[PDB]
Amino acid sequence: ASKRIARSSIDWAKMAESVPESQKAMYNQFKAKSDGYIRKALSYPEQPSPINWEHYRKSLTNPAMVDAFKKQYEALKVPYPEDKVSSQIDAQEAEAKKEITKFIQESRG
Amino acid sequence: PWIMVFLVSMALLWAIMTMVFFLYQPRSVSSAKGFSDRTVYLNWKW
Repeated sequence: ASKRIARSSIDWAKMAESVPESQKAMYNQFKAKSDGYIRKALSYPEQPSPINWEHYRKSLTNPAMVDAFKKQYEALKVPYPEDKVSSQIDAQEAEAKKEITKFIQESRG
Repeated sequence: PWIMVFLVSMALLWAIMTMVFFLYQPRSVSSAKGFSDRTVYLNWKW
């Protein structure tokens, strides 16, 4: 895969055009801490090393163990981890929308 | 006529006082540079 881990990001160019430096110095953390989640994203692919079962068949007198381990490896698939922060982020987004609407109204006034 | 002299002199001195009281130049040099820093941007969530 490596789609939404290795080869994707968020455009920081429009992010730096609004932040008033010392007012939003946590953006310096946000561009850096998320970069840590990009740095571990440089590692950690889906399949880091495919198993050459033919090599183990040639290197073992009895290849039935190799076939059994290949069948067990194909029979097990790990799914995506569970999430419980989506509702919290949606609540923060809704509160942000309300505060932005209030701030826009005050700016209009 | 010292009484009328005294009353007219003091009425004139008070009249000069209220002429000077309105002799000033109202300088409207109230700069509005404070509004260049009154606006505060909306705080985000971190």
